[PDB]
Amino acid sequence: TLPDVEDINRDNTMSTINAYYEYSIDVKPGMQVGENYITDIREVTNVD
Amino acid sequence: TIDMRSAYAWSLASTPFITSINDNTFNANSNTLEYGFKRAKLSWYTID
Amino acid sequence: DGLLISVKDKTIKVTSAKENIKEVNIFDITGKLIYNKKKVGNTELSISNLQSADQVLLVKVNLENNAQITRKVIFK
Amino acid sequence: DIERPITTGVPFLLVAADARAAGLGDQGVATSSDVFSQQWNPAKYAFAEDAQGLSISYTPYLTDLANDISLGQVTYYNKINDRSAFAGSFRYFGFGGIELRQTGDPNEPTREVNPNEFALDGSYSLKLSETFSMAVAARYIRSNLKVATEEIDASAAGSFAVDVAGFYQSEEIAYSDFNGRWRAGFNIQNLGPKISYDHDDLSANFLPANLRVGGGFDFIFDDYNKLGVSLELTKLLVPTPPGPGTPSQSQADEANYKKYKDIGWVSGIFKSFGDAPGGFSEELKEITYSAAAEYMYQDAFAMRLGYYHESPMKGAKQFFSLGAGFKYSMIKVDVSYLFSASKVKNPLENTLRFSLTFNFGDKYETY
Ligand SMILES: CCCCCCCCCCC(CCCCCCCCCC)(CO[C@H]1O[C@@H](CO)[C@H](O[C@@H]2O[C@@H](CO)[C@H](O)[C@@H](O)[C@@H]2O)[C@@H](O)[C@@H]1O)CO[C@H]1O[C@@H](CO)[C@H](O[C@@H]2O[C@@H](CO)[C@H](O)[C@@H](O)[C@@H]2O)[C@@H](O)[C@H]1O
Repeated sequence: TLPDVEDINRDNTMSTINAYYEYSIDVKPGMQVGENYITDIREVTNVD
Repeated sequence: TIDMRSAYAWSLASTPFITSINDNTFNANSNTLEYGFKRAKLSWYTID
Repeated sequence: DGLLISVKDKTIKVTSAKENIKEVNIFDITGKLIYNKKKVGNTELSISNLQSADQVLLVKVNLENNAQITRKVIFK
Repeated sequence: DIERPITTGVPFLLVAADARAAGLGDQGVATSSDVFSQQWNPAKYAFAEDAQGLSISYTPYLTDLANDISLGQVTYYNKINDRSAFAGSFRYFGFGGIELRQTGDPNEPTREVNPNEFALDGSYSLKLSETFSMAVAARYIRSNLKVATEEIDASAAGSFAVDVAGFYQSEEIAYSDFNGRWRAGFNIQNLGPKISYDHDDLSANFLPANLRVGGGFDFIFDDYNKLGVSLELTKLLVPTPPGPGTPSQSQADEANYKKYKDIGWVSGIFKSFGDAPGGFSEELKEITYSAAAEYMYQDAFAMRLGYYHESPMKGAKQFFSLGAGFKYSMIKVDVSYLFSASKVKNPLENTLRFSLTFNFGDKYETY
């Protein structure tokens, strides 16, 4: 029900600054732990 | 932890920069309709 | 009776009308102290730090006049 | 500590709801007939001394923290004849009215929700022989303990259960020093389909099927003093979840859990006897016990001591229980307190369970 406003933080003001930090991850079929910020992988075999 | 996977708390984002503030990859520096020429479709939700 | 508890989104805002908050204790349905602020002395409280493994959590606040009031809230 | 506890839905069906039985170490399958004898053994409702009775019982949860979080019970029994009796009980565990606020405006309509869990059951008890009786009970259990939010459905989960009970009470037999009385009872409870809280047939939880077998003896002195010593054994009829593994590393656990969850309740009742690496010596561990002694003076004062012990490897709820009961004219008031003796924090500690029963109607003689 809220109107679509170009104001995400709801401070009534639309910020136009672009000062941020950028992180990235890859999405590949053969990802493994130890690289690409992967810390754990859980495999499930028989899912109903 | 601060939970950030709420569906209703995310909204359509602005055109980002991929390398730096001088990186015109997705036409983020454009001041015309070309600013939005690289926006592909994205649906974010939680299955009801 | 003077307090307006509110849980908007992962936060518990506590406001005491015409009184001063002394201590706020937050309990889960198990009875574990998931949060404790022994020293505030302010009208407005904003926890915004609960883990809340369940939904219903119990908060107990006492004012400067030692008014133990407990109000069950659902974590959102 | 607790190794592989049994994961069954609606656990509140296994919690004592009346002060009298809770003061006896949570046993009522072999004690004297009373109005509260619906959760434990309806088969002795035919042995009740009065025509009809009603009872309200209260068990507070987290007394030190807040009120309105409690388990209440309303029971009503009525015997039309000396051989048959109809009873009906309603247990309700609730956290009380909880307001939902997301705004600090004083003028703001607040939605009030009460996450609850109730079970309404009705039982018919027929006295087959002069000293033996049977009873069949049907129970409907609904759980609405969740609050509706975004991407979360608070639809209530409902299920049905069938209870079969039997109670034997011999006549007053005289001995060298006293004229005691023998009682025995068995009860199979919560026989029904799985209850699914997620409303999905793939994710369904077994009802807490239970088997209680109890026996007791009453010593009678001076015709106005009674001492009833009773012992009850309780065992769940649900298969034990797999532990380390019973066939990579997580694949065995996943396969064992999938095999365990893909078991029908009818098959699971029979699979309860076993399904573990241990033998009969380790299978005896699954049976919890409760021993109680109740002293009755003038049929108006009751002092109850009880000791309820579960296995340390499952449940681990060992405690003592004190209880008192007073009947003025037709109203019996029962109060019970629990002294925990286990390493786990019992949620019933520092809780004085209460019960209030009104008995009315004609009086039936007891054989
Ligand atoms: C699913 C449950 C349904 C609810 C059952 C309520 C039954 C109410 C009957 C009142 C009662 C039971 C005590 C119940 C109290 C528990 C209340 C719980 C409150 C919880 C917070 C109290 O009666 C006692 O209390 C006294 C009141 O002070 C009475 O005094 C006097 O009281 C007044 C004259 O009686 C005077 O006006 C007052 O001047 C006096 O002082 C005394 O007569 C007596 O000691 C007496 O029961 C008797 O009344 C009849 C009426 O038809 C009932 O008929 C039954 O109805 C159906 C049964 O439902 C059955 O189907 C039906 O077969 C059966 O014919 C029987 O029961 C009967 O035995």
